[PDB]
This record gives sequence, structure tokens and C-alpha cells, in this order.
Amino acid sequence: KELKKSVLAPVLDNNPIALQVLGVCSALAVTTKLETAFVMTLAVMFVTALSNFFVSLIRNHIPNSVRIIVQMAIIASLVIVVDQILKAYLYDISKQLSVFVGLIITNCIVMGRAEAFAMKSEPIPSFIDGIGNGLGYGFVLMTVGFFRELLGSGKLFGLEVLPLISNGGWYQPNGLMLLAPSAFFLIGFMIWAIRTFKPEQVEAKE
Amino acid sequence: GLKKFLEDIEHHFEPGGKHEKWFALYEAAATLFYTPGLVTKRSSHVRDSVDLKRIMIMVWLAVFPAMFWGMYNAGGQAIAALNHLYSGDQLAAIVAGNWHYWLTEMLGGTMSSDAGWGSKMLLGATYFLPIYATVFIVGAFWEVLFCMVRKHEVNEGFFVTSILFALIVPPTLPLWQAALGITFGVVVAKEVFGGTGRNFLNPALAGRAFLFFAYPAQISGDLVWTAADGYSGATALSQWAQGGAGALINNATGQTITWMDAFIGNIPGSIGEVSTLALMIGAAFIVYMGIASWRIIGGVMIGMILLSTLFNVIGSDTNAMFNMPWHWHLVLGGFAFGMFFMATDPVSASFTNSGKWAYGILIGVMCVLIRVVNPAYPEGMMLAILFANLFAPLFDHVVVERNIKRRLARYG
Amino acid sequence: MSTIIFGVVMFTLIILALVLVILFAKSKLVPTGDITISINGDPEKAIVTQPGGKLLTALAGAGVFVSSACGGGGSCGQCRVKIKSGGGDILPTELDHISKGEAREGERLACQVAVKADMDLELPEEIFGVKKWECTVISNDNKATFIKELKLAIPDGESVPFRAGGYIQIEAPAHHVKYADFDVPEKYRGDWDKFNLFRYESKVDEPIIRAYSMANYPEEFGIIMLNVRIATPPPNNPNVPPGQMSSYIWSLKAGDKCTISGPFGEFFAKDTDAEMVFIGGGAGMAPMRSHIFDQLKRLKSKRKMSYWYGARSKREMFYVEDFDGLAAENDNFVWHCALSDPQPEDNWTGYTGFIHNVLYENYLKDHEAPEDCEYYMCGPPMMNAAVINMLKNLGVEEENILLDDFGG
Amino acid sequence: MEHYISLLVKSIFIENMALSFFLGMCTFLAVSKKVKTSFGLGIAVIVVLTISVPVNNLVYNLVLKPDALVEGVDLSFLNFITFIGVIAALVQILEMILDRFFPPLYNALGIFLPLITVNCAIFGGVSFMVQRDYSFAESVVYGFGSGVGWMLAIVALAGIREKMKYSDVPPGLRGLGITFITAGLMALGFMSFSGVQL
Amino acid sequence: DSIKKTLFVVIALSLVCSIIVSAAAVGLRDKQKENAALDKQSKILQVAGIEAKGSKQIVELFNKSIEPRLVDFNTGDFVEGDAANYDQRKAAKEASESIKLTAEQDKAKIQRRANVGVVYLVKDGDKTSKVILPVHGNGLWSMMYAFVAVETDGNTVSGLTYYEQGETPGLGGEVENPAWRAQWVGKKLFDENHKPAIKIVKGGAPQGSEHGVDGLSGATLTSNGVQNTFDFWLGDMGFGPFLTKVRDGGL
Amino acid sequence: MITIKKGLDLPIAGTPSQVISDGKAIKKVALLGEEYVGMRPTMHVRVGDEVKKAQILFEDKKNPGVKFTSPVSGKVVEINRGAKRVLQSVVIEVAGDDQVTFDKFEANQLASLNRDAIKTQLVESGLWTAFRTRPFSKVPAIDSTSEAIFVTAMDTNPLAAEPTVVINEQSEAFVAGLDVLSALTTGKVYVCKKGTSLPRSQQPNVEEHVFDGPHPAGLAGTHMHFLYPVSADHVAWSINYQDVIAVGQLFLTGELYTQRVVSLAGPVVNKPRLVRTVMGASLEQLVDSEIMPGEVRIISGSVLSGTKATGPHAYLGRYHLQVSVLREGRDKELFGWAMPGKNKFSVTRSFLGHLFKGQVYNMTTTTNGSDRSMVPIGNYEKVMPLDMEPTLLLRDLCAGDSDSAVRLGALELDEEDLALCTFVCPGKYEYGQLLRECLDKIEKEG
Ligand SMILES: Cc1cc2nc3c(=O)[nH]c(=O)nc-3n(C[C@H](O)[C@H](O)[C@H](O)COP(=O)(O)OP(=O)(O)OC[C@H]3O[C@@H](n4cnc5c(N)ncnc54)[C@H](O)[C@@H]3O)c2cc1C
Ligand SMILES: Cc1cc2nc3c(=O)[nH]c(=O)nc-3n(C[C@H](O)[C@H](O)[C@H](O)COP(=O)(O)O)c2cc1C
Ligand SMILES: Cc1cc2nc3c(=O)[nH]c(=O)nc-3n(C[C@H](O)[C@H](O)[C@H](O)CO)c2cc1C
Ligand code: FES
Ligand code: FES
Ligand SMILES: [Ca+2]
Repeated sequence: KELKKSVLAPVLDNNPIALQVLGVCSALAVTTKLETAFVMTLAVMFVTALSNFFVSLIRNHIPNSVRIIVQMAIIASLVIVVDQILKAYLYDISKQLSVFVGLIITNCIVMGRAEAFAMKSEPIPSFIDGIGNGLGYGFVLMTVGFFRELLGSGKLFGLEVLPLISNGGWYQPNGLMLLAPSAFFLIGFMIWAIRTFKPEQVEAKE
Repeated sequence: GLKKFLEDIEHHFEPGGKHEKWFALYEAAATLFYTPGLVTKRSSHVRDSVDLKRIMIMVWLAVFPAMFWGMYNAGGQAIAALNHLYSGDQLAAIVAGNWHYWLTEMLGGTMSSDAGWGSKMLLGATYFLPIYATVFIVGAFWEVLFCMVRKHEVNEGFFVTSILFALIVPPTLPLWQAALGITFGVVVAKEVFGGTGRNFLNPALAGRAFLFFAYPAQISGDLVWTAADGYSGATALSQWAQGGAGALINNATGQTITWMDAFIGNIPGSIGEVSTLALMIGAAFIVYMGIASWRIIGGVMIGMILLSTLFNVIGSDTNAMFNMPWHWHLVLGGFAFGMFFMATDPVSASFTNSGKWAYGILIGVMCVLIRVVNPAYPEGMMLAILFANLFAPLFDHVVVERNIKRRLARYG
Repeated sequence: MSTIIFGVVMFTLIILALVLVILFAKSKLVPTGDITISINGDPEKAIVTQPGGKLLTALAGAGVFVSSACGGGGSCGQCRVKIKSGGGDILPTELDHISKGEAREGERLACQVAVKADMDLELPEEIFGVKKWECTVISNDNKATFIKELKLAIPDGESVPFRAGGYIQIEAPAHHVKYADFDVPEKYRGDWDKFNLFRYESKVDEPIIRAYSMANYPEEFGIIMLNVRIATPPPNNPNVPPGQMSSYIWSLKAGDKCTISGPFGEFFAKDTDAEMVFIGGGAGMAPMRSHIFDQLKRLKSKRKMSYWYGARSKREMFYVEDFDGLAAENDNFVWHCALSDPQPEDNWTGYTGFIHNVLYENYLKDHEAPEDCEYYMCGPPMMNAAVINMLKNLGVEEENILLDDFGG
Repeated sequence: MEHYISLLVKSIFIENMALSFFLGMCTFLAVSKKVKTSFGLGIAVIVVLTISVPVNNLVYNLVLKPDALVEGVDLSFLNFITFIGVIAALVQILEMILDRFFPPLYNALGIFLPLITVNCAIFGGVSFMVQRDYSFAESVVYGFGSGVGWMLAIVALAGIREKMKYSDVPPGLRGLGITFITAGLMALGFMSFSGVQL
Repeated sequence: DSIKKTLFVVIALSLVCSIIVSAAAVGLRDKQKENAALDKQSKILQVAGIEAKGSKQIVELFNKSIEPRLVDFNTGDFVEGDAANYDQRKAAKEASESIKLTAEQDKAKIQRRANVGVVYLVKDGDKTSKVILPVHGNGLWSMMYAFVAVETDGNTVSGLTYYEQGETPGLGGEVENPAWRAQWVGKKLFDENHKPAIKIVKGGAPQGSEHGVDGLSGATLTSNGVQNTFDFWLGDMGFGPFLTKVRDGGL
Repeated sequence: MITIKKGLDLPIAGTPSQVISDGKAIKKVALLGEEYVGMRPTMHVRVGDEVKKAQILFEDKKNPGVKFTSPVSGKVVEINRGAKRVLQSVVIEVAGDDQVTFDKFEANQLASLNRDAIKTQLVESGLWTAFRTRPFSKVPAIDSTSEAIFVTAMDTNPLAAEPTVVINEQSEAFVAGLDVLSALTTGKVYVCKKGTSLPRSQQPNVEEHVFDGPHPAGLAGTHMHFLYPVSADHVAWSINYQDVIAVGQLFLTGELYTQRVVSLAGPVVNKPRLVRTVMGASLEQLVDSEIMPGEVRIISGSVLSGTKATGPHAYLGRYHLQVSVLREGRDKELFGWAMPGKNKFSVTRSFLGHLFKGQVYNMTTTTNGSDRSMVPIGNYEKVMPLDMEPTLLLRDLCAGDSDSAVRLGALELDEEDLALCTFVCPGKYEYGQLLRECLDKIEKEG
């Protein structure tokens, strides 16, 4: 069955962030809470899948001169719809996500997949590729968010897991897990572990 | 016979031996006790006598006066605060409830106001020694782990990192926090880059920054700089930021902090930073020996003086830090410690004579800038050094490019 | 309702305005004019193309193939060309085939070179003499178990101009072949049925091209002959299809029509007084025979020469009569052969073992100055590696080791 | 006058676009191998940002913001499409102008424009401009300062990576992992300006 | 290809995308407005001492229990307008609706004050039981906003909640701690002479004091911010005149 | 005058007395194959062959037309070869006095000779190998020229001989060699010397330049850096004073002149002094009955840069004018690294030794520590006088960044130009081989 390979390879074999360098801004920004990481993962998956589907649908008619304009028009329309829906039904998470909902348009994963696969493949394959890349992105986002939120606030999805001294518990949260360097360090160590368990991705020495 | 024993048990650690996996530790001990006894193979058949062992041991010895005075001062401050707060039965109960205090008393010391220098130094030791031991053991674990896994040889440099980290923390730091800080500093900043001589950040300050930003409540405020139970008291730089020079008063004794007190080290703060005189005495030896960079020190002094005098000339109506002169900037906080022993790390600094001046000037400017125009933090030496570590390579690049142009002009 | 209309109108107007502005800018800024590329400064053989595309396709527009092979990923590196005008800087991936020294004379890979303006070119080796030929198969016999001797005729009394050790390019159309159609004799069928190699088949629906060595010296007029090895799938994953061109060639027979093209070569011999040593294995017999015949029959050179061939058994050796005739007619050449597996029917008494070990133990170890000899080598890569290591441990320099590795 | 100098210093040091807001990280990480390449890319970023932010400010103030065109009508939901289209068209037009009229400026910086035709740094800069409601001069100064800060950060990273030629990184950390760790340490160092109330 | 085809394709794509986007954007605006209002309404209900779960209950209780009103800071008396839709935060930035403060007056470091503010009266039938005052001031890292509930004598605090701040979670973020917020109930804003008297005591306030609350441990620079906020907003330039009118039975 | 301030004069014991005396009888000589950069020999002799003086022994594959000839008449007894059959030395046993002779000219005709005739005579006599080329320190191609030929009439290596004492015996030969070089060159001839006087050539393009200061004030690399900076497109030739005397003798008498004056000195030498020897003389026979008992190392050349003279390599080098002998430092000390060394030398001031000015040390071959990474405490700047960045250049060499090293100035350096940097390294790196590897890469890549 070919579908499983397409949906699963970008998770570990060709991870968009750990092997390719794409979508690092949102990974660094929106991983201080697991709910925001989850919502961003879903939004990116949805936008990438539909952009791939439509671009592959009209791949034979795009004029070469303004292909970028056409692709970005489609992507921006999808992102605008997503942003409106989020503000209509998930107002709190939309507030927390800040400008990074609109930055899905410039997220490198969407444009990279649209150019590389959608322009050369059929609609259903392009949609499945988008879903797979979304899952690969979500893997890193959720893994980073789990550690950051747990070790920084004793919570997961806002649920209390580690009682805090301020509430009469036993755990003192780490303040650095709520700041920028923690995401960098966590992503670096995740890449280290991934390339230890799958050494074929190790880079050659310069 | 130590030599006979060492050269007898050697076969156990060679390949195929009973203890082959501990060869790194065995050789470390062997070359600590005796010298390698090797000879030259090529090029220069004669070599200089200096080596990393001496380079590191001299720096380690340079901080002994500061360490001892820091212990003495911590004990004196703690005793003074305790006698200011409590008396009689309350003081007895407080002493009975703290292992530092009742251990000091058990070993022959006294916690009363008439305590001597011996008792004060003992009380300071019961705070300093546990921190240093924890730091050393925890960091050595990681060093040995990396050396074993990557089949390297344990080298010197952590011998200095551990003590420098231990001397720049408050006397009341928790031991688990100290362990976390040393782990971060050793692993994230140095080991992943290949070890000693292959990193770019300062390992000691990297861990201190980790503590600073992860657990700010235990490394800042009025509750951490004097090891007296229940005592709350501000320090010199905070008091200046609040009310100028007139605000410098020691609440434990009701006396006015003077420039001589700040210079000698009769003030609260980090364990080993307080004594500018002791730090100068220590740094003079290593500057004379050629291990520390007088260019870096001069650059730091130049930047500090220039920016402090510019702020003094500009003046301010609501910020009391604008009128702190250079000679007051010199003796407060960790400026002297950082300038003498942490801004001179050879690996983290610029590798060019011209770049060293810029590096020092940048450190000096940033320290005063953070002290004055940043209200969040009363001090900025650690942050300034960590900041200049990022830009030293660019100074090197500029100097190298000018040299390369000179060469292309057939004048080099 | 009003807001929806306003949004539609504004969206359409903004997008259309941006598109129109960029289109106008492109029409007024990009050249759009034709440009000319000239070769060797001549007013002839020049080409005019649109301001874009690769240099290789512009050259192919005039039939100049620049000895291209595999056409992708810079796999071959044969597409180098020298540029004499103010061209662009080399792409980073040309350094894998072009050295820093070569980069200073204008050497560039035609595959990676893009064009948007006039430029001047200099073609090495005067490849304008290339020709395409229509040929009639003479023989496709099995001289061994996995290599087939192909012989082609040249029409109108012509003869391909080439140097000994050169190679030719073979072009084939779309085809479909099955290994069961091969005419392998019984003496060699014993292994094909042992491994059930008749299971395989291959096909392709667009024409393909390949390069193959030439097994006759220049004055053997009137015929082109080759030795072709059957390309079977790798043994670790034998489920993949076999090779294309070799399988196609193995299906031919006497009287069949075929086309050859692209006679080139870079494996030529040096003209010195030094001794020559030839090491061959498997398919490599062709260039070795070419060099030996060219040196002995045409030039009649008096340099000392020797040939060492590694085999499996007696049923895998060929050109025995030719090499014996050479060694008997002139004493400046000596032929030695070693086979790994002497079967009982072979009645073998000669050298055994691997060819590198045989050569080292019998000839080179006692040689007065092995570094002064010239070594010409062709054959399987895992034999070439061992031979190279053995020669290197004797102090032989790369300048005296000439290698022709089939397939790179 | 002090207002604009404060804005410039804020944009360069205090609110650093790269290390403080995490924008443009894909390119900031990929193109940090050589100092001169990073310098050219940063110059291109400076130019594109300082040209883009003011134009988007003009468009937003004249069309998109509420009651800008007609009373009771607001078209702020077109912000994303308008900004991205403007940036994309303008970058290509400038690249093309440099290619035709200025071959040397093209070789210098124009070769980097394709990377930044669609970039998180520029888009987030415009987005922050929209939220902060800058004037035209404020937009110009903010764009210039953000570009300069991004150039400073990327050039510092390039210098550190060049210094790292002597390092011995574990095989699993070579490249992406060690560069991520270095960037995290750079952010740790840059947190010195956090509390400045400029 | 031809510009004719290019323009046709782009025009059709733009039409489709614009129709979709505009319809989606214009169809959800009312729900977005409701979502925005609900957040503020929940905080006002909380500080008012009213418990509510769900949007339906929040709206139902807010509509009947809370009566927003506009107040003129200069004269401390009510003004006419749509209080339920007034935006004091942007009103403060408009030059035609706000005043520039003086260095001596700007104790809280807000740099501007709107001409008219909004207060939320709490109703028990027709009678009024409490008035909720929005206040804000600069902390160490961010601008801190809070609601303070004051009874009808104009002196006694019923509750306090900070609903927007950006201080460090450990040191300065404790303004949101329920235990610290509970200390404010029962305290008196003014002394017997009607001068501001709220004091943030460093090191802890004495037990039984009617004007002192414990300062934030290790977070003086934020306690100073709170003290400045209250010193400014209880003075002449804040709700001073309004609170004296309330004391005089104006409600 | 040019004055060098950054440098170091090694205070090693055993300074020779600058008086010349007859040396021990030599019965064997050899030519060392590994001391010529990039040389690949082609043998013209075999064991047992008899040879005449100046008869060819082998040629160079990588440098066509260059001939290496015998220094003495005798019989070939050994052809030593190492790993991968690399030639180590060709040993000749002295017997007889047969020689190959060449054309001879009057002293006043040497300045007007033809460049091609001079080159032909030098190549045929084999004296053409005295020259070396910067960059790459290789024997120049016989078809190339250079605008600058650098003559080294000074020596600052520790325990080295005084060139004035040797030159004062061969003034006419030295002047004739200078005239021949002036005729051979296309630009100028630079005679680098100290403040004292030497015989002068009257040709207008021969110039004397005085250098003052410690080591490396006497190195051809420093002289080139200060008088004629070299690069890929600017190549200079280097030759020492004794080879100039040999050239003068060749063009004056038509005979190859193979006499030498070398310094035999070191901590373990009983009577340090200058001794008359022959090119390629056997050092084991030279130092017989001259050394104190014990395990010692015999070095051909200076202790800063030289070749361990053991077994097949136990012969005087082509470019070496001294022999150094010192003990092998295999002792182990109890906490030796922590002692207050009064007898320990160092360019830093961490030992008590520097407090005793004028002290001399009985230095050995021990390495005072183990190998470590580079911690730049600034020792290289104290010893590097050239306009370079020592720390960055050395780190580029360690990392193997050939392009960066070339940009920083590796093309101007020889192995002996980094001897002090190797000496004073706390990490115990050996930068000479790193520089040679970088130069090999650069030359190989064309
Ligand atoms: C100058 C020159 C001279 C040469 N001379 C000769 C010569 O004289 N004789 C000679 O025999 N060769 C020669 N070669 C080699 C020849 O050009 C090819 O390397 C090959 O031998 C041609 O065989 P083919 O066209 O039948 O099969 P190809 O299709 O060229 O070979 C493809 C191979 O890859 C395998 N393969 C295909 N798909 C996959 C897959 N998905 N996964 C794994 N494996 C796969 C196939 O089974 C087969 O083994 C020469 C090459 C050069 C450059
Ligand atoms: C080397 C060194 C660096 C320091 N760096 C900082 C710093 O960056 N920020 C800070 O708040 N305190 C820093 N400190 C701590 C202060 O110097 C001081 O000990 C502490 O803040 C006590 O308050 P005071 O500075 O008002 O005396 C450092 C101390 C040392 C020894
Ligand atoms: C003069 C000198 C100063 C040093 N200062 C420090 C320091 O401040 N912090 C530290 O961790 N190591 C210090 N070291 C040890 C070592 O140089 C440092 O850990 C390197 O960065 C390790 O590569 C110092 C060493 C010397 C010789
Ligand atoms: S730059 Fe790639 S996602 Fe932002
Ligand atoms: S196909 Fe030959 S180099 Fe590209
Ligand atoms: Ca207001």
C-alpha cells in the first residue's frame, strides 16, 4: 500500500525541520504551550494539504511569469479563511498565536512542497504529501512543546501534572523553558537523537 | 612505592586488560602523579617547559586569597546579621535549627557577636565547601563520560571552571541548582563543541546565566546575599540605584559603607568577588607570568572609564546611577572579578592583539551600560562578557582582512 | 452585501494591478533578443538561441554532443568545454570534476553552464570529426560464459578513425527482450540454469545510449569488434531488472542491422622507451588486445611488453591463438594467465590465485625498478583496487598507472 | 529627533528581529557558513525590508484600514494577501532592475533576492508595523533598523561558525544540531537588552 | 504563453479566491465580536463576585447585573454615551480625546490619560452595591491592567484582579496569585482625612492593618509599580473626584 | 638596516668555539633522498658500481633535467629504501680521486658569462641543487629564472658557526660566486648579513642588506619577507654562503668543490668547535670519540629544525651546516610539572629560571607535557616577527584549511619558519608537518 509510505516518510525519514530546514520560526515561537502547538500543527497541515491539492489541480495552466503570484494567492486565501475561523471559534488560542497565524503564508514548508511536488504530481498524491508533511511538522512541534510546557509550568494542555510550590506542591518550574534558548537547545538535541538512531542522515565533515 | 605500583598495574588498562574501559582515568592519575617521560619526534627537538597543567594550576592558585577572604567575609556578615536580628533564647533556637550554625559551634566556633576570624572563616567554609564539592563532582562526571564515550583523554580546564563557577554564586545557592548549572555549563557550552580549546563561550558564565534565567528568585533579591536566617538586606549597587551614594548603609551594623570598605571587601555579595585588593593581588601574578591579557584588562578599564564619565557629564534628574564615578564602578559588584579572571579566558577572547583592545572595550562599555540604563538587573558583567564572546570573531575577521589587503599590496 | 462586493472588487483589482506591473517590467527589462555562440573564432558552426537554457542543448542543436553520457547529475564529467569570453563564474558543483588549475583556463561543464549573452567557445580534440554509422552484425558468439564477441561491418569500404584503446557510443531504439531468447551454448548454459538467469526480461519505450570499448587496432580495416558483458541484476537484490543495452545486444544475430556512433577515447598509451605491463580481467580483454596489436603490428615497437590476465577456468579464456601467435612471431611480448578455480577437466598446471598476487610474487617482487614501468589496467573494480594497492606499496606513482574503469 | 534615534536603536539592539522574534531562521541558519555570503544576504535583506515596509504602510493607510475608502466599510481582511503580493512583486522587479542596469550590484546582492522574495522576516516586519501603527518616517526607520539588526545577527553567527573550523563536534551534531545550539547561546547572550525601557 | 491567457487565468482565480475570502470574513464578524466581549465580561463578573460558566450564563448574568457607565475624570460625574462599546485604551491615544501628563503628574508612567473613563456599576435590583474601576500602570516589563471593586462608601475594597500583565511568572507574575489578591478585601483606600492611604509594605504588612498589603517577595520593582498605579488613580487626576462624589451618596 | 625585536635566542649549553680544525677521517658519504621536496628518483647506479666525483646518481621524475651527483669518488655500497620503497639514502664508500671536470674561466670574465651556459654548467655539475624556491622550497626548474636570488651570509641558529670565519678563508671564491649569481639573475642579488664586513662584489646589481636582532633574523624567509615579498607569481631563489663559495670554486677551477665547515656543538660535546668535513659525511664516524657517555641524539642541522641522524639517515644533509648532539630526556619526575623550576627554560615567566639572566641550560629532547588542544596564551606573537596573524594561521594549519592558510600567508613560509612556534606551543603541536601538508595540497591542486 503506497499511501502509508507517503504519509509516514516525512515523520522520521525526511523530517521537514530535522533533515530539511523549513518551518523553524513557528517551531521556535508557538511551542510554549501544547494547545497552541497542536492548533498550529493542525492549521499548517490543513493549509499545506489544500494548497497542494489546488496547485496540482491547475498545474497545467499556471503562467510561468506569475506562478509565484498565483501560488501565494491560493495560500493567502486559505490562510485568511483559517485565521477568520480561528478568531471566530478559538479566540483565546488565536490571541496567543499572535502574528504567527498570518506567517503560515511564508512558512517555508507550504511553498517548498507546492513548488516541488504539487507542480509535478496529481491532486490526490499532492494532498497526501501535504498531510504527511503536516504530520512531520507536528511531530517536532508537539515533542518540543511537551518538554517546554511540562518543565516550565508543571502543566500539559493546561492540566496540572506537577504541583507547584506556589500552590503548595513540590516542584519549582524552570524559567528558561519559557524563553527563546530552550527551543533551540531542544531542537538541537532532538536532531542529535534522530541522527543517532538513523545514522544515514549524518552530514560529512568539511 | 607509588611509581612501582603505577607501573605495575598498567597492564590491567591496556587493550585486553581487566580494566581496559578505565584507561582514561588510569592515565589521568598516572600523569598527575608523575610526568609522561616522553621525547620529541620531529621538527623542534627541544620544547618549552610550559604546559596546560602549569597554565591551569597558576590560575587556580591566583584565586586563593579571594576564596579565603570570601569565606571569612561570608561568615562575618552572617554572624553580624544573626546578632542584629536575634538575641538570647531566640538566637539559641535559631542556631539549633541550622546545621551550618550548630556545626560551626560543634567544631569549637562561636556564633556570638564576639566571634573571631577563625569562627567566621569556619562558618564561611561550611557554605563554600559543599558547593565546590558538588560542582566539581557533577562536572567531572560529565567530563569523564564524554572522554570515555569518545575515547579522548581527560584534560585540564575544568579544574579552573569548577572553582570559578563556585566563587561567583551567592553563599545560599541550593546544591541541586548548583549541579544543574554546572551540568549546563560543562555540557551545552563546552563538551558538545569538542572540549577544552574548541568552544567559543565562557563555560563558567554560561552556567551562571542558566541559573540567572531559570531560577532568578535564588540568585537575586535581598534574601540571598547574606547567609542569615530571616535577614533581608539590600547590597551596594541596588542601594545606589535606589538613592545614590547617601543610600549606602549597612543595616546589620548601622554603619556607612565607604570606598575603603568596598575596596577591601567588607560588603555582601558573591562569595569570591568582594575583595578588589585580593583580586588585584591574584591577577598581578598571572599578568606578570604572561597568562592573562593586559591588553584585555586595559580595554575593559578604558571602556568602563569612558562610559562612566560620559554618563557623569550628561547627568540625570531621576536616575541616581548616572552620577556613579569610575572609581566607584571599579569596587562594586563583580566587575573586578570578571575583568581579572573571566574576561581573560584565552579561548573565548580575540586571537589578535588589535582585536583584544576592542574586545575589552566592548566588555567595559556593556557592563556600565547594563548597570546604568537597564533597570531590571543591578549588574551586567556576566551578560557583557557573554555578549562580547559573540563578537570577538568579527574583530578578528576585520583585523585579518586588513592584514590580507596589506599582503596583496606586497607589504606583508 | 456591500462589504462582500467591495472585497471582491479590491482583491481582483490589487492582484491584476500587481500582475500587470510585473508583466510590463518584464517586457521592458528582460532582453528578449537572440544571442550567438561561436566556436574556435570561426564564422561557421556557430549557433543562435534564445537567451536561456543550458549550453549542452544549444550545442546539440548543431549535433555537437561533447561526448555526453548519462545526461544528468554530472555523473560522467565528460561534458567539459573551454570558454574564451567573459562568461559567468563556475557553479559550485563543477569543482568535483574540474580542478583549481584547470579552472584558470576557462574549463567549464557544458551541462552546468547557462547562457544569457554572446560568448566564445573552444572545443578540445576537434570533435567535429564524429560520424554516425549503419552496420551489419557479423558475429555475436559466446567466447566465454558471460561475455559475447560482437562484430560489425563498415559500409562502402570505410573505416572508423580511432586510436587504440578508444571507445564508441551505441544507440538503440525502444525494445523488449527476454533472457530466454539468448543463444547461450551448453558449455556456458550450465551456470545460467544453475542461477535461473532466464527468468529475466527488460524493456524501454524511448531510445537509449551507451558507451563500449573497441577490440581491434586501427589497421584491422573494415570491421568494428567488441566484447560485451551481460549485465545481470545485483545478487543482494536480484529482483530488479537487468541492464538494457547489453541485454539488447545479446539478442542479435548475424545479418541484423545496427547503428554505432561517437568514437572517442582517453585511454591512449604514452610514447616512451619504458617497459609496458598490461593487466586485464573479464571484459577488459578488448582494450588490452587493441593496445598490444597496435604496439606490436602497426608500430612494431621494440619496447618490452607483457600481459597478465586473471580468469576463473579454462572455459573463460579466449584470444589464446592470437596471443600465442604474437608471442611466437616476436619475442618482445610475453603472455601469462592465472585462473582462480582449476577444474579437474582443465588439467591446469600454470599459475593459480588472484592476478595481483601472481604478478607480485612471480615478476614484480624481483624487478630491478618497478617504478620505471608503465602499467595499463582494465577490468572489474574489485580487482583494480587490489592491483592498485599492490602497485602503490611498490612505490609506483599515479603518473605511471593508467586505468580505464568500466562504469566509473 | 531623539524619537527616531530611539526607534533605530530599539530596532537594532533591543527588539532584534532575528534572535528576539525568531523570524527568517531557515535562511539565517542555512546561509551562515561564510561571512561574506552572510554579509551580502544581510545587505539584500536591509534593502528589501526598508523598501517594503513604507510601501505597505502607504497601502494600508490609504486603502485597507477602516473607513479609509468609504464610511462604514473596512477591508482589513485583505492585509495578508496585499502585503505578500506587494513584497513578492517588488522583490522580483528590483532583482530584474539590478540584472538589466547594474550587473555589479546584481553580482553583489541581487543573486540573493530569490531567497527573500517570500520571507518570514519581511512579512513579520510588515505585520508588526501594522500592529504598532507607525508613521511613514517611523516605518522607514523601523525597516532600516530591523534589517541592520538581522544583518548583525547573521554576520555574528557566520563569524562564530568560521571560528568553529577548529572544533570537534560529535558526528550526530555536525551541522543542524550544533548550529541550533550556537543560535540558542547567541540568544542567551543577546538577552542582555531585555529590560531596557527604550 | 499569451498575455490573454495569463490575464484570463489570473482574473478567474482572483474572482474565486476573493469571493470565498470575503464571504468567510464578513460572515463571522459578529461572532468574533461576541468572543472578544465575552473575555472582558467574564473578568468583570469574576471581580464582581459572581460565578458563571459558559457564554450563555456569562452574557445572561452580565446583562442584568452590570451597568457600564462613562465618567468625566476632571469633574467626577457621569457622561452620556454608549458605554458598552467605549474603548478607553484607544481613546487615550487620540489627541482629541486625551491629555498629555506632566512628569510630576505621571506617577504611574502612562504618559497619557483619556478625558472620560468607563466604570461598571454592580446592581442588586435597582439598588447599586458596588462600583468597579479599571486601573493600570507600568511595571518592570509591561503595562499592568487590573479591576478594583469598591463598595458604595467609596473607601472599602471588595476585590482586585489583574487581568493583563507580562511580568516574570516567578517574581513579578505573582500579582495574579489568589492568595495575594485575597489580602485586598476589606482594606480602606483613604484615611480619615480622605487622603490616599493604600500602602504596599516591603517585607510584609502588619496583621490587622486597614491600609497595608504584603509586597511581592523579591519583586520590589513591581510592587513599586502597583503602588504608583494606586497613588495616581486615587489622586486628583484619577478617580478622586468620582470617589468623593460616590462618598457623598452620588450612586 | 632592518631590526627584528620579536624572536628568541635559545640559551642552550655547549656553544662552539669559532676556530676551525681538521675533523675525523670520513670513509662513507651518502645522498639523502627524502630531504628534497617533491623528489621522485630514477636510479642510474646499482650496488657495487664505481663512481667518479660529480658523476650522476639519479634524476628527478617530477623535475626533468635535474641531476644529483656523487660528492666523492668510490663504490656504491648501499641503496636504502623504506616503506613503499621510498629511497632513503645512497651510500658511497670513498676510494680514489677520479672526478668529472668542466670549463674554467678567469675571475674577471664571470660577470659577463651567458645565463644559459651558467645554468648548463651548474646542472651538469649537480651544483644546481643548492638553490631552492620560495614558495614550496623546491629545486628550481632548469628552464626558469627569478628576479631575486637571496644569499644568506648570516646564521642565527643556536650553536651555529660564524659565517665570517669561514668566508674570510675563501674571499676570492665568494666574490666569484657572487659575480656568477649576478650574471645568472634577472633582477638583483640580495646579500643578507650582519653588521660586520664581508668581501664585496663590484657588480651594480649585487646589494648588501644588514639584519639585526635574534632568531629568526638570519632566515631567508625573513629576508624575503622584508626585501622581496613572494607569492604564486613572484618566486625567489635561496642559497647559502658555502654554496656560493662552491659555485665560485666551480667556475674558477672546473672542479666540483665538496669541502665543508660545520659546527659540532651541544650539551654533551666535550670540545665544541668547527671541523672540516665533506658533503654527506657520515655523522656516526664524525662524532666518534667526541661525545659523553649515555643515550644521545645526533641531529643533522639545528635543534630547532633538523633530521634525527639514526641508521639510514645518519649522514650530513645537503642544506645543513652544523651537527647537534644532546641527551634523550626519558626521565619521569614526581610532580615535575608543579616544581619551581630554576633549571627550566620557557618564554613565559612561570618558572624561576627567567630570574637568572645569562643562565645556560643543559637542554634535552624531552617533551615537557602531553598533547592538548591549543590555548592561545600569546606565545606565538612573542616569537613571530613577520607581518602575520600567528594564532589564526596556525589554527588554519591545524584544521587543514589550505585556502585560508594561503590567504593568511602560508606560501611565504618554510618548515624552519615555524620552528619557534612549535618550540613554544603549550599544546605540543608540530607545525612544520602541518605546513608541509598544506603546501603539498596547494601544489597538487595546481
Ligand atoms: C568509456 C567506457 C567504455 C566502456 N566499455 C565497456 C565495455 O567494453 N564493455 C562493457 O561491458 N561495459 C563497458 N562500459 C560500461 C557500460 O558503459 C555500462 O556501465 C554498462 O556496462 C552497460 O550495460 P547495459 O546498458 O546493458 O545496462 P545498464 O542499464 O547500463 O546498467 C544498469 C545496472 O543497474 C541495475 N539497476 C537498474 N535499476 C536498478 C535499481 N532500481 N536498483 C538497483 N539496480 C538497478 C541493472 O540491473 C544493471 O545492473 C564502458 C563504459 C565507459 C564509460
Ligand atoms: C563575574 C560576576 C558576574 C556577575 N554578573 C551579574 C550579572 O550579569 N547580573 C547580575 O544581576 N548580577 C551579576 N553578578 C552579581 C552581582 O555582581 C552582585 O554580586 C549581586 O547582584 C549582589 O547585589 P549588588 O550587585 O547590588 O551588590 C555577577 C557577579 C560576578 C562575580
Ligand atoms: C587566564 C585564564 C582564564 C580562564 N578563565 C576562565 C573562565 O572565566 N571561565 C572558565 O570556565 N574557564 C576559564 N579558563 C579555563 C579555560 O581556558 C576555559 O574553560 C576554556 O574556554 C575551555 O576551552 C581560563 C583559563 C585561563 C588560562
Ligand atoms: S524563514 Fe522558514 S519558516 Fe520562517
Ligand atoms: S551529463 Fe556529462 S557532465 Fe552532465
Ligand atoms: Ca487612560
